[PDB]
Formats: sequence, C-alpha cells, structure tokens
Amino acid sequence: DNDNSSARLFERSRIKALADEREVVQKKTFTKWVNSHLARVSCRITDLYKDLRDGRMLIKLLEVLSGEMLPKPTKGKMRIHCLENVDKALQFLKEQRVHLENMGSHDIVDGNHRLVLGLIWTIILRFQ
Amino acid sequence: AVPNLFVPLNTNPKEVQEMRNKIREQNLQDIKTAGPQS
Amino acid sequence: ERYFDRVDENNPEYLRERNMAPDLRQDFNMMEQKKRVSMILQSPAFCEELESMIQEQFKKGK
Amino acid sequence: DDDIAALVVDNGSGMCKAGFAGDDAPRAVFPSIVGRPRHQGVMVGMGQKDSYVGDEAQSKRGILTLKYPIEHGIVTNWDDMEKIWHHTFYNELRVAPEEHPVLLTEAPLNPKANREKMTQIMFETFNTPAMYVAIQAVLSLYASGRTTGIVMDSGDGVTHTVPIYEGYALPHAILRLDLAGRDLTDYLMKILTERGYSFTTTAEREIVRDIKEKLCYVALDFEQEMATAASSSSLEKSYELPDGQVITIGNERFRCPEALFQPSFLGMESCGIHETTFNSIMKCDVDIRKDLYANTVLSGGTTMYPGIADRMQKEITALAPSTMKIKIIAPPERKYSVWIGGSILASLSTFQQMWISKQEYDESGPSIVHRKCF
Amino acid sequence: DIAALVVDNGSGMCKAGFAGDDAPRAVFPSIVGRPRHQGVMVGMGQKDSYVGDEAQSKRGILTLKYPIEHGIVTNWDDMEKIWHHTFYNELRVAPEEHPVLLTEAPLNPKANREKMTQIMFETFNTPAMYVAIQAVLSLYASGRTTGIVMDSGDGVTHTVPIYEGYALPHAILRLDLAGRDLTDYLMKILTERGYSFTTTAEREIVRDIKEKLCYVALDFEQEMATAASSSSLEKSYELPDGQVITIGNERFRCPEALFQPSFLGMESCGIHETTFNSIMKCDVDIRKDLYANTVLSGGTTMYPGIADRMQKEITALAPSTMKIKIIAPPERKYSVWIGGSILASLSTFQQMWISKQEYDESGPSIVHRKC
Ligand SMILES: Nc1ncnc2c1ncn2[C@@H]1O[C@H](COP(=O)(O)OP(=O)(O)O)[C@@H](O)[C@H]1O
Ligand SMILES: Nc1ncnc2c1ncn2[C@@H]1O[C@H](COP(=O)(O)OP(=O)(O)O)[C@@H](O)[C@H]1O
Repeated sequence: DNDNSSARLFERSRIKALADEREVVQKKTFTKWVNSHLARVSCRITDLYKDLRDGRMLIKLLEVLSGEMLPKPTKGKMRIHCLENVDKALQFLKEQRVHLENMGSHDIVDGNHRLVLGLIWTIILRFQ
Repeated sequence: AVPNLFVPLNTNPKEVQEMRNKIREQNLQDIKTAGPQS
Repeated sequence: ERYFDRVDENNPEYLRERNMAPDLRQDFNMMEQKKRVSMILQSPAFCEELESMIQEQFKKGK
Repeated sequence: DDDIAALVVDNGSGMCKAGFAGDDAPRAVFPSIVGRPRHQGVMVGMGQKDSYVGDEAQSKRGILTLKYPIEHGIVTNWDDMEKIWHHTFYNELRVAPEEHPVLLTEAPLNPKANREKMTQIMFETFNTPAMYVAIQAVLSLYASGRTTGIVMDSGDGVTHTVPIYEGYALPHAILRLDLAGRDLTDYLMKILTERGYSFTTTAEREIVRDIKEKLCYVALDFEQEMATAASSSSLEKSYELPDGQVITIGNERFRCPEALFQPSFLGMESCGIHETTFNSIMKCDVDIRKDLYANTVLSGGTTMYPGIADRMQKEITALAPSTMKIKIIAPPERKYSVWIGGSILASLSTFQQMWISKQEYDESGPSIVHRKCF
Repeated sequence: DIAALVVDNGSGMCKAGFAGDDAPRAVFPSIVGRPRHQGVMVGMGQKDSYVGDEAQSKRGILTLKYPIEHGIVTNWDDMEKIWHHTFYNELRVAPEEHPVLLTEAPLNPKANREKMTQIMFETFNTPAMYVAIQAVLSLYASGRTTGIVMDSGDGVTHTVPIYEGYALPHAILRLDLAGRDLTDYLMKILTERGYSFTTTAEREIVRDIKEKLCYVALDFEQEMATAASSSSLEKSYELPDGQVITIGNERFRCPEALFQPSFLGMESCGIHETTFNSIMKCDVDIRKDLYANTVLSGGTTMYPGIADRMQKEITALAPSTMKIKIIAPPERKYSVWIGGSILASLSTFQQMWISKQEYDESGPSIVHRKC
C-alpha cells in the first residue's frame, strides 16, 4: 500500500499540475483571441466555459469568422433549445469540412473543459 | 555484419545519465511549466 | 568518511588499484620485493663481463 | 529546435498516454476505447454523436457498447485508432501535428504490417515532419537509468522480457507471452460466477476491472493462503456497485493474479512469468548472467499488485543457484516508466540524428521503418 | 631523462615498462574483440572494436580473436591497434620521444622482422628500436651467461642453448606445443564429463580453470590408478554464472600432453626429449655445463611439479655419470622482460641502438645488418 500511495501521490501531483497549468494558459489565450474578433460586434465573454453554454455566442463568433448568414437561434431558454443552438453551430462547422472528433452538443452544454478547448482550437486552426 | 547499425558510435555515456538526472530533479523541484506555444 | 577522503576518478594511477587480478596483484609485489633488475646492475663482477661481452661481440660481427 | 519539443505517445492495449518531451509526467492519460450507442433515440433536438472515444466514453458507458481497437498489442481496427490519435492530438494536447515530431512505442515481436501501417498513417494523414518507433521495454531501462538489466514489461495486452547488457540487446533471448491483465479480468469475471454474481455485458467488464484494481493482491504462499481463507473470514472485503448493491469478493482476491504464475488455471500450456524471466536469463551467455541477475526491472500496470515483487524474488531465488544474489527493482512509478524513458530518449541531442525525415519516407515508401528504428 | 621502453609481445600477453625498473608498468592480454549482438541503445558508449583489458571485461557481447598464433602474426592491423593502445592508453608516453625495445621468437620467417621494423619507424617515428631474442633475455634475467634455456609460451615452445653469450643456431629446437593447444585439449576432455564449452569466452573460462586447477603427475599410471580407485583427487570450480563443476580426473591429464604428444596425435617428441636432443646437437666439451645450468621460462611451465618431472625425465635419458639439476625462478613468467630491462640499462648498449637516420639510407632490412 506504501508504493501504491506513492504512485497515487505522483499521479495526483504532477499529472494534475502540468495539465491544469497548460489548460489555464490556453484558456486565457483563447479568451483573448475570441474577444478580439467578437469586439467587431458589441459582444464580449468573461468566462470561456460559462458563456459558450447557451450557444448564441458560438453562432455570433462563427458568423463573424465565416462571413455569411447562419440560421437564427431557436427562441428559447430551456436545455433542449440550448442543445439545438449548439447543434446549429456544429452542423455549420460540418459544412466547412472541418473535422471535429468526439464533439456533441451536450458536451458543450454540460461544460466539459477539454472538449470546449479543443473546439476553440479547431476553429482557430481552420479560420486563421 | 552491421551490429551497430541502429545506433551512432562514439557517444559519451555520461550525457544520458546527466539528462536523466535533470528530468529526475524536475520532480523534486516540481516546477510547473506550460506546454510549448504553437 | 573514507569515501569522501578519496575518489576513484580523481587519480587514474589509483584507478589501477580497483582493476587488478589477484595473481597480478602478487606478481608486482613479489617482483619488486626481489628487485632483480637492481641486483644485476648493482653487482659489478657480472656487470663488466656483460658489458665487454656485448661490446666485443658487436666488434667482429652483427 | 530548442523550443520545439517532440511529442511522446505511449500506446498500449489498455490506456493511451501522451505528453511533451523533457517532461517528467505525461499530460494526457485516458483509456483506449471506442463506444457506440445501441438503444433507441427518441428525444428530438439533442444532437447526433456517432462515436464516443476516451474518458467520456467511460462516463456514458450505460448506453454504449465498448470496443478495443488494440487486441494483444495488435491494431485490429485502424479507423478507431485514427479516432484515438485525433482525440489525443486536438482535444487533449491542443497541438498541431505539423509542429512537432512524434515518438511511438510498441511490443517487441509484432507483425511487420503493424509498423508499416503506423508509419503510413502518421505520415499521410497527420502530416508529421518526423517520427520514430521504439520498444517499450527498452524505454523502461532508460527510465531506470542503468546500462544493463533484464526488463519484464507486463501491460494490458502482452507481457515480454528483453535482456540488455552494456547497451546491447540480444534478439534471440527476447521472450513474449500472451498473458496480461486482460485475461486476468476475464478470469476474475469467470470466477466471480460461483459466488452468485454475473457480469456479461461490456459495460460490466470495466466494473470488474475496477474491482481487480482495488481488491487484489498476490499471496506469497498459495496453499497457506488458501488454508487461511478456508479457516477464517478475515480475508473477506466488501465492494459497492454503482447501483448501491454490495458484494463480497472473499477468497477470489489472491486467486485472480495467481494465474500469472500458474497459467494452467486458464488452460494455457505456457510457463509462468518467473519461469519465463529465468529462461530468458539462461538463454543468454554465461558471463553476463550474474549482472542480469542483479538488475531485474519490473514495468507496466499489471505489475502493480501488492506483493508481486516478493513473490517474484522468491521464485527466481528458488530457480537460480543459491550463491547468486537476487534483487527485484520495482519503482513506485512503474506504470508510467516507459513514457518517461521515451521523454529521456526524445530530448537527447544525439537522437536528433536518428529521426525519420519526411523526405526519406517519400523516397522509400512505408518500408523505411524496418531499416531504421529496431 | 629519456629512458628506453621494453615491450614484450606474445600470443595472449603483452607487457610493457620503462627500462631500469623492477616491474613492468602494463600487463594485459593480446586480445581483439568485436561486438556480435544487435546494439540498440541510443546515446550511450559503443565502440567499433575493444582491445586489451577492457575487451576481456565484456566477453559476453564480444567475439574475441588473437592477432598472433604460434609466434606468427596473422593480421597486422590488430597488431597496430595493440601497439597504439600500449603506447597511448597504458603508459601515456609519446612513442617518438623514447626508444623502444622489442622481442621475438628465434626461428621465424624473413618478412616478420622487416614488417615490424617498417611499422615501428614509420607509424610511431621511433628514434631507435632494437630486436632481441626472448630466451637469451630470459637467460640474462637468470644472470648466468651459459646454459640451455627452455621458453614455453602460449604461442610456441622452444629450447635454445647459449654458451658464453652465444646461442648456437644449429642447436635451437622449436616445437609447436603451447598452452592454447593445451586449453583446446582440456576443453575436448571436459566434453566427456557433461560440461560443454564452445564459444571464445568459454575458452577463456577453460583457460582460467587450467591455470587454477592443474598439476603435473610424477608417475602417470600410478596417478591414474589413484584417481580411479579414490575420490581424493577431486576439486570443485565455481563458474561465473554460479554453477559448480567437478574437475576430477582431468587435472593431470591436460598438462601431460606436454610430455606425450600422442594424446594430441602430434608426430614430434616430448619437450624433455626435445631438450635432450638440443643438448645432443652441441659439442661434447660444453655438454657438462648444459647439464649443469637449465632454467625454465614461460607461463606454461608454472604447472606444479614441472621441475621434478623434468629433472627425472632428463636424468632418465642422461648418462649415469652426469649430474642433472633444474633451475626454476619463481618469477619465470616475466623473466624475458626483466632481461630486456637489464639489456637497455647498460652503458655499452646506447651504441647498439638502430639509428633513425641510418634506416633512411639502409631501409627495412637494416635490422638484419645490425641484429
Ligand atoms: N493499481 C493497479 N493494480 C493492479 N493492476 C492494475 C492497476 N492498474 C492497472 N492494472 C492492470 O493493468 C492494466 C492496464 O495496464 P497499462 O499500463 O494500461 O498497459 P499498457 O499501457 O501497456 O496498455 C489494467 O487492465 C489492469 O488489469
Ligand atoms: N599461474 C599459472 N599456472 C599455470 N599456467 C599458467 C599460469 N599463468 C599462465 N599460464 C599459462 O601460460 C600461458 C601464458 O604464457 P605467456 O608467459 O603469456 O607466454 P608469452 O608471454 O610468451 O605469450 C597461458 O595460456 C596459460 O595457459
């Protein structure tokens, strides 16, 4: 149990710490990059994980980046309308033949950090 | 022949041990560094 | 601390101490106990005989 | 060159690990599964997700069927492997594959087509500038830090022993055994039936694996431990299912890992891991055996059972001559050791010569990997 | 104070030391090893070829081959490698600053001396080098100028008689029966006990076994009777892998091939008969001194009981009125080098050195003029 405790110590300290530092830095940088393009319209996000849930701001960002007119979001405040709004942006990304893997509407709505960061990174790799 | 085909010859064995010790030391200091910027 | 007192890599001619076979360890000690090379040179009566024998064997031939 | 660090990806049958060179620990560790739904989908507007891969495939395992792309160290399904690699590169690390080279690990004795297809996939689709393929048990010796020793690596797919003396590896003494924690999980699932518990679906196999990782140990003496378990109930432990039910594993705890030393419980004719290590030692020359006796290295996640080192040392001492000194070296970080070795191999200034360039692949096809690497 | 160098070469052993010293500075086997297994470990120490004492450490991963066999070199490049290792790694002295002294077998082909001289002047820029007979230097190390000497090395066995400092060329006898052939015979007779040795490292192991646990029988048939009728003549050797073997009967069987070559099937006679014939070839008037002074040299003559058996076998063939005595110095392994350390130290020997400038107008044959 002593070496088991040491292994749990190692994978509790180092694996958590390096990943958390990297994702914090990536979160700040992605927030600045999104805020630069979203400032053309009167829109601004404070937290990347929380403001991207409703799916409206994702539609605004994709409209700014792509340059054509996406369908307007579903008029609602429920979870189902939230899922619909995220799915609209995901389907519009499926138009542009950008390859997204393990990406669903419920993953963005629930607020999984790694998949949201990967979605932002994929958008950056496409539209730069 | 060619027994040493996969590896280069005349390499100092001390350098590998020094770099392994450096990676070992990073754990003791547990300095947290972010990944390389793209 | 003997281990701090001396280092194996500081002196190569102390590094020779570690890598000796036991019979090679005796051969050096016994042979410098005997001092045969010193004995032959210090002893004159055999010495000038060897001197002149080499010199006058060179004298006529080889 | 200085700021650019090659990615290190350890790719076993059970779990995939990935990180940057020069790091002590991998950034991303996640299981290598690909799951797909099977039931009805009736709620309209929830979105469509065709495949689930990685850790979030485990979270929704109730409504999914789970498939392993790698079986016995061999990539049976390549599309799922591409899914895993894409999820590793983009979602987990957020790095462009064009920026950095990639270092991969594999089993010693594998089919040639596996290496060829690995090279072809990592050049043609991800478009990497350089790539190298290495052996896991060799990287374990890099992590240990010694020139000589014998490495016994036991993962989820395969177990293998390689000896290395003074940086020279003997190919004829390399031994491979298809006995890993996968078959141990299957054996535990089989022997849990006689106590009244039935696990059949692929989702319950993860529960059985968790039970194995929490409540298993290796007895130092099998018969004495069996007599103790028959005499008293002090060996019994309780586990709680996700639905709140409580089971009592009892006698099975030291019977599941015992199949490593006696494969006859599984019907296999092969020898145990201790006999395999001893036979790999005696297949070498006479002179190096003493050194191979002194630097036995354990690695892989399967060797994380409590008491594995004492039993291994006792069995090897019983097999070996009495005048030799037998010690087993098992670091606490032996689950990740291969990856650490990879980083140590990836950051060397000399190893920058040994990368396989993209131009060389373009000239030579996917057959360049056998001429280089090992 | 520039001092000469004495380098003694034989098949399996190279010694080197400064002139006038009691002890040679470097002693190491004359072995060349090349790796045989697939070397896969990036960044750590590998070399193309190992030589000397370092090569003997890594016997497991190396193929070991000898550049010299039977006193005749087979590959000159390996000999250059050994000489370079001796000059640079062992003594750490420049070869072009100090003179070097060299030794060889008495009877040898023409080309060996010429090639050796050419390599020693051209490669290392030696200002002066001289060639001497090994057995003559051994007799000088014993310190008597007369008598018949027997030098048996790992390459070849030879007996030469020297009277008043002159070795008679007609009376020199050479027999190709050395310690390496005895090692091969010991391996062949250890095959029948159940222990099998085939590789070169196992040959070195068998050689160590022979050095540790061999002796010469005074009476061959009586020792066979004793070893067959009892278990007293049994010793146990402990292998480097931990295995234990019992040498048993073979201990006095391997060295007895020195006296009876019919075990190996060689046509030539025994070593004592060779010494007796070499004494017979000399003049009668000096024969008394040849029976009065006989010294043993070489590592092969370190078997226990060699002196008593040699004296008995010579006395059997000698006339009854003759007196037979055998001299065996305890340091008979390194006698030749000691003689060299004598010969370079003399004040009349500085004119005996071969001039570097004289070689330019003479050429590679100059040693045949001067030696
Ligand atoms: N803490 C533990 N105790 C005992 N066994 C374990 C433990 N962790 C993992 N295992 C076993 O090891 C397997 C995972 O091994 P892993 O290191 O992922 O192999 P690889 O990385 O080579 O695929 C699991 O299936 C399980 O059987
Ligand atoms: N202590 C010993 N006892 C018996 N035999 C020995 C001993 N040491 C060396 N030998 C034998 O002598 C041989 C070495 O002879 P050596 O004096 O090196 O010849 P040379 O110097 O002319 O090459 C070895 O092959 C070994 O078989």
